[PDB]
Amino acid sequence: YKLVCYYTSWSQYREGDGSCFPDALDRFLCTHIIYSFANISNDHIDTWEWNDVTLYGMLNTLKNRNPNLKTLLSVGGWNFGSQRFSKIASNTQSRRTFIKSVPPFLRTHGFDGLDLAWLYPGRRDKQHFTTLIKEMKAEFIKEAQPGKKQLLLSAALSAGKVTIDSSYDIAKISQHLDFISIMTYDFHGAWRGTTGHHSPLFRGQEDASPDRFSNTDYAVGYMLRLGAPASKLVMGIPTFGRSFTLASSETGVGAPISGPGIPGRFTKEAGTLAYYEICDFLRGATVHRILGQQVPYATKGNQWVGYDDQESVKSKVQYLKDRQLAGAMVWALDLDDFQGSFCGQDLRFPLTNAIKDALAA
Amino acid sequence: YKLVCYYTSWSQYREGDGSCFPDALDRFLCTHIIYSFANISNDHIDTWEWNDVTLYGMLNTLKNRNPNLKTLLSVGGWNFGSQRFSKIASNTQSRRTFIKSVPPFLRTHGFDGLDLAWLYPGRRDKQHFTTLIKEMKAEFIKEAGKKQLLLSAALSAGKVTIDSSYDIAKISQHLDFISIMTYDFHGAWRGTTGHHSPLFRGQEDASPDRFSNTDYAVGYMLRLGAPASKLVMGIPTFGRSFTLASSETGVGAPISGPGIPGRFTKEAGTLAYYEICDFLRGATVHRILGQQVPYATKGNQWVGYDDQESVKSKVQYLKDRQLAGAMVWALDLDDFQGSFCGQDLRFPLTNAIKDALAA
Amino acid sequence: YKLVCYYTSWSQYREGDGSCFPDALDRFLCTHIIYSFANISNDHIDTWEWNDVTLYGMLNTLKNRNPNLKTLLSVGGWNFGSQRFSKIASNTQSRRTFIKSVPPFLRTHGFDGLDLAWLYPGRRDKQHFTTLIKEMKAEFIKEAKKQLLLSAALSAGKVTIDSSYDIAKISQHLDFISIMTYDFHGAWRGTTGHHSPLFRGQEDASPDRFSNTDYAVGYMLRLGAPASKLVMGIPTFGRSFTLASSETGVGAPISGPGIPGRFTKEAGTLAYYEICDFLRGATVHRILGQQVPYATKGNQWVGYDDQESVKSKVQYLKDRQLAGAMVWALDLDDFQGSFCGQDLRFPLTNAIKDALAA
Amino acid sequence: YKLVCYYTSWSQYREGDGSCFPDALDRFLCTHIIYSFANISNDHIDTWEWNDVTLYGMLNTLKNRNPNLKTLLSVGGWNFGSQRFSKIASNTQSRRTFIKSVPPFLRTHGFDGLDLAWLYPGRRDKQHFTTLIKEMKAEFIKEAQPGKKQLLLSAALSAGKVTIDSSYDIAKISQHLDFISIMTYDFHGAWRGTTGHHSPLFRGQEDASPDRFSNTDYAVGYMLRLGAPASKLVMGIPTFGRSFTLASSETGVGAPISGPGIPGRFTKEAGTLAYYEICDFLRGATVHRILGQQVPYATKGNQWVGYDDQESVKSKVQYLKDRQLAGAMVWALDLDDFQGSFCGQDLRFPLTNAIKDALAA
Ligand SMILES: *[C@@H]1O[C@H](CO)[C@@H](O[C@@H]2O[C@H](CO)[C@@H](O)[C@H](O)[C@H]2NC(C)=O)[C@H](O)[C@H]1NC(C)=O
Ligand SMILES: *[C@@H]1O[C@H](CO)[C@@H](O[C@@H]2O[C@H](CO)[C@@H](O)[C@H](O)[C@H]2NC(C)=O)[C@H](O)[C@H]1NC(C)=O
Ligand SMILES: *[C@@H]1O[C@H](CO)[C@@H](O[C@@H]2O[C@H](CO)[C@@H](O)[C@H](O)[C@H]2NC(C)=O)[C@H](O)[C@H]1NC(C)=O
Ligand SMILES: *[C@@H]1O[C@H](CO)[C@@H](O[C@@H]2O[C@H](CO)[C@@H](O)[C@H](O)[C@H]2NC(C)=O)[C@H](O)[C@H]1NC(C)=O
Repeated sequence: YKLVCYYTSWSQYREGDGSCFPDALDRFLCTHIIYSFANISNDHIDTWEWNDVTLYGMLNTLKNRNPNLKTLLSVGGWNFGSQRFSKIASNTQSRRTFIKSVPPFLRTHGFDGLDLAWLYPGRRDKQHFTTLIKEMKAEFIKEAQPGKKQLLLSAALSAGKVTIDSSYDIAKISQHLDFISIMTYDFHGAWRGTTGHHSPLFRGQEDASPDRFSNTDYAVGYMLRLGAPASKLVMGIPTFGRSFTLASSETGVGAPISGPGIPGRFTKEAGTLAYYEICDFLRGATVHRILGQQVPYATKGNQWVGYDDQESVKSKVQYLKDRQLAGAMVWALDLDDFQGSFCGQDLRFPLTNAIKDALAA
Repeated sequence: YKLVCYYTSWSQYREGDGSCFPDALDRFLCTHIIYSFANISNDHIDTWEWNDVTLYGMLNTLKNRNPNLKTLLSVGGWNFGSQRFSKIASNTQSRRTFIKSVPPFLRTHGFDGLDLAWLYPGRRDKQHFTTLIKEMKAEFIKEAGKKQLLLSAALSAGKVTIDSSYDIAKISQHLDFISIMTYDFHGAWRGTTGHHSPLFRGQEDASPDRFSNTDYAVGYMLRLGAPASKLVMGIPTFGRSFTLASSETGVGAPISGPGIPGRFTKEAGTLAYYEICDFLRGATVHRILGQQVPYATKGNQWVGYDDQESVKSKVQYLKDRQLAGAMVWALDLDDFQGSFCGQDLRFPLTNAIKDALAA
Repeated sequence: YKLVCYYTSWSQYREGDGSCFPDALDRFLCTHIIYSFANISNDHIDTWEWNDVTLYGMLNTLKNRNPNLKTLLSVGGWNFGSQRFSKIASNTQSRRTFIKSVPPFLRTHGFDGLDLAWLYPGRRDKQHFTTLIKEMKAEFIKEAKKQLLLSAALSAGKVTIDSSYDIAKISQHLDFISIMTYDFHGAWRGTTGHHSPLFRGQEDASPDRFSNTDYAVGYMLRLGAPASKLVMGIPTFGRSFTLASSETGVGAPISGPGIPGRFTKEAGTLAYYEICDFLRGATVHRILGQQVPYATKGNQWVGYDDQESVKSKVQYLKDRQLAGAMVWALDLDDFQGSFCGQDLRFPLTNAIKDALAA
Repeated sequence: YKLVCYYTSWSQYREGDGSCFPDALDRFLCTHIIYSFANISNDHIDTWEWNDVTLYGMLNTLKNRNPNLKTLLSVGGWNFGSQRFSKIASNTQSRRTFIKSVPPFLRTHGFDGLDLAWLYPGRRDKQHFTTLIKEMKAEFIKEAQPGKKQLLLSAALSAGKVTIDSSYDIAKISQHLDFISIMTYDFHGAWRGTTGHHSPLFRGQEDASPDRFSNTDYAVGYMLRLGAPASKLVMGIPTFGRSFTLASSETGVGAPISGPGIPGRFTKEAGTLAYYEICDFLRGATVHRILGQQVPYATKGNQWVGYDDQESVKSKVQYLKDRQLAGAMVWALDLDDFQGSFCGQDLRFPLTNAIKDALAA
């Protein structure tokens, strides 16, 4: 199995113990570490953060003691602009320049491949996305034709049915990608204004959800039916939680909310909490396992958070193994307790290690 | 919460330690114990087993030490005959006679209610079923300075049967409680393994419909108008077994037929919890993701059953839904002797249900 | 069948022939006419427009030639304030004051009932709304001269219904419910879609199965509303968009709301009389599974209702045995009779009236 | 557009004016006529009816005056045995023998192609079905390599979501099939105990529908979403009706029934009526058009029949043209008023002609 883990470069800026640089990562933890994100400027792949070159080096040094470890650079991301990516992919020239720029940039900076993170192509971009992937793969084959280790090509795809139907021609792109990381988290499955877990394994209570597809199981089954080979599908597992501010004494799934949860001390984004911030939150909280969904939520005062713990990530791994998938993808290393100090057991990357352990069991 | 438990009169005939008589039951276990089954001959409610009157007494004796414990007799069952029950229900005369014969027969033998177990009304019987229930409740009402006789019904949890034969919104007005039989589901693809009592659907592309599970049935009855306060969720103490046809042993694996009969229950395809505890020695147990229930497999045998862990999840579910309580099928299929499941505790599953309801 | 029709007071301000006053309304057209909207000040129902009293007068004057015509006053509206209405209804004292204030105000001004238009109660207001309606009806029974009528305009949106209304309870006390089956979010984000389809139609051409008239009516019926108390909303206006490409079908990309109408001046909306003008040189397409039309011309697209579609909607409500139809709104139909090419006033409302009687 | 029409060889046996042989067919009516069904014996495609060779000849004679008309032979059918077809398709040797036997049988008998009508592959047959289709197409390509007109390969597929999910890998088989005829009819079995139209265009009144997928629109949309190109999808339109015996004075959609309708004089099958039988039934009956489903039903006394008429097949064609599908498929020519004498208009094939005209408009 593959254990693909994302490292986000903006996590270096979090205050104090929240600051995460590549040298804080365990070189033997993942099979593939993906650095996010690279920019596309003047149609050439390029760095994003001022010190990306330094951080690329910190990341690639992990391979010194672990030859098996592969690294990839992810281009795009949420702050890129779906519109701007679209412009680059639809223009014959821009697309060629972009593709031509990638292999030298990866060889020059020590990466083993590229991860495409166009988040997300819209209706009107389905064929351009397919074309971009086919051409990018063709370039990697050409670059390596004279005996080199061929560069890997992956893509982070939405797990949302609406986006999959409008933007991806799954059977076609699957033939060219080395693997697909399906982003099975950040689901918007709760009725507007109510609590709901953002990464349930299954739909759960039948009459309590807006739809049948805002869950991991549905998304995975859908992509498999559309033609993604199980051997190329890597299932996303989050290390973060999605939070809400409760509007009443009700605390179950579907309880009324007044908005996103209070921002965490380190991540500072209303509605999200890193696993290490959740560990702090859990002191004084009550944890409840959602019966039909195989995942927990915790609640304390007027706050409620749906997240994943060691027990739930092991269940998600059991699921992906039962389905013979390629492995797990983790978003993200800097959101797991990478310091090993917040979740009272003195062990770094508790969630990611739980996933690694389950894949090996 | 109500903890409604069924006792089956034909369990007495079971070999050795399998034999179960009402005196072997724990008087403080359930809130309601239901005796199954009564017959209908010449349109009058009548005993089924030769020694039925003897068993009725053993059962009600349990009430001497427990003031609160309640008992009911269940008329119908799988061997009664839907064909027969229909004729009795449809026919105006036969219906009045039957109804009339009920209160007396109960009082005499000392029961506190009637449980209708018509399995199951056909499409042409939906109205007859509603009338029978309304009129039966009527006769119970026109009788008190005593305690009013309770009226309950055991209903299919199967969507097709519910749609074709029950007028839920109407019959629920008159029933004191509905016991939904959320087990013995036939949700697996034909010729394959599947759990007969999953709490949820589980993997979406691994079953034909999303209807064959406890959650769907409970939600559908609440959707059809059944008040939560009158709904008691069925939890089985038995497992449903199969004979595997290949090396595959997961959910959905091919089968050649029902599992080998249990040493005591001797019914291919079914195993009492105490027989499962024996089967578990040397077996591999897997908890089904999303369904919240276990299956065990050993050699060419495979069985989907309920254990302390799963009945507790089922109780947690019913309490979150604010249902009336739990129904157990059946006391005689739990480890009532207390000596088969290595703990040396009688009624391990029913007790687990009792403790979870109180939790 | 009831034919409940809204008249909006702000329509008096529209320019030229768009100006609409109660005295422009045909007194035999509707069975009930609701005046929108009244305010609530210092916890007492009160007037909104500076000339409301004069307008109340013109309305009720319609009852002279037609004795069986009823009129109601709607309180609330979109400009009222969901939070405000909440403050009033969730405080025992304010609630009592408001309810007490209602009967006399209605009697004094010639109204036969009150229409509650709290748009809309939030999740924390479901019980409060039920209590407000129950106590308001009790006051009406107590005060009864013909008992005053109490109706309510309810959202047709599943989420709002689930969060805001205890349908079984409030429907026992209301004389009728007008379900607002229009202004649905009938389109995938950033694309065209009809705002008032009768059925869902092509399943992949609309975001969900709830945003249509049929779903909302079946839902309210399932939740306990007696069919005999449910009045189905039919719009006489259209919802428009500005196209972003050469595609013009349902689901085509848009860049924003449609160009405002000359008279209604509201981006994204068009009165039927404005649409009749728009139709000259336009192409009309009947949406197959939705039983309603859209028209397109140049970079504009509008989903609306016409005589054929309002007649299908009436056929549907009659088949469902509903209490009747609600029309929003008289001032948006061609009340002048001059814009649609056949010198006949209220073409749409008259089409509904004819369908109800047929 | 394509107008694919089925001729069933058992219709020759119907009493009197119901007997239909290929020489009663209009050579200019359809673009493709499919003869149903051929057998597979000793693993070789073979005839089924005693006089099939004669009837093949009558059918192909129709191309004499119409060079554009194509004919295909359908193998399988309801009386074949899905398990028998499965044994053939799963065994390597049996499969090869069958595939090898097809081109020579088609050339010898004057057919332009083969229609696969395995009704239906089981859960364990999905991959075997894909392989059968791929190898068959490969044999057709090989047979024509030396410059011949390549033989056509089509498949009649279930429109039932449950069957599609268990039996077909849509994305893959649609790559090798020249066209797919989706059997969008026979959606409301009498087992449900209520009246329901068997071929509605849309779901319609939501609370009157058993589910979301038993309608033409869902099945078409679903196959498109699963990867079948619109240009290879031919939508089935029935010329027959599905009938029921009413159990009460209620006659609308969802009314209680006691079972299938009384058999027609010529088709002699409870629950089905050919369009020419429906025309006789309509005298004295009341026709109701189902608002949200765009199709009619007729009722008279204790009988109720859901069917298609000139107005509804016209709407179905409008629908398929709007979706840019390849065309329409008609089941079946012998069930339309082929004599032209039952529907009081003196014109043959009224329903098939209304479809032809709508496709051309
Ligand atoms: C990523 O690359 C794009 C280049 O396309 C950068 O965007 C430009 O930024 C400059 C400086 O503010 C602007 O003047 C241009 O208008 C931008 N171009 C476009 C087309 O938007 C962007 O700043 C880069 N991001 C980073 C962090 O390097
Ligand atoms: C339940 O009652 C039925 C009917 O009263 C009993 O069935 C009858 O059995 C006798 C034999 O003892 C047959 O001759 C009759 O034909 C049966 N009646 C019919 C027509 O069904 C049945 O035996 C009773 N069950 C018990 C054992 O209590
Ligand atoms: C409806 O009634 C409210 C009173 O609740 C009016 O709002 C008041 O407006 C005045 C000045 O315009 C303010 O000084 C008050 O504070 C407002 N009341 C509050 C606290 O909400 C509103 O203007 C009335 N609407 C109309 C058009 O008459
Ligand atoms: C279609 O071909 C099958 C061959 O498999 C025929 O089935 C055989 O029928 C004979 C009777 O003539 C039986 O003795 C065999 O046992 C059957 N074989 C199998 C494998 O089923 C069938 O008769 C043919 N049908 C027609 C109408 O020609």
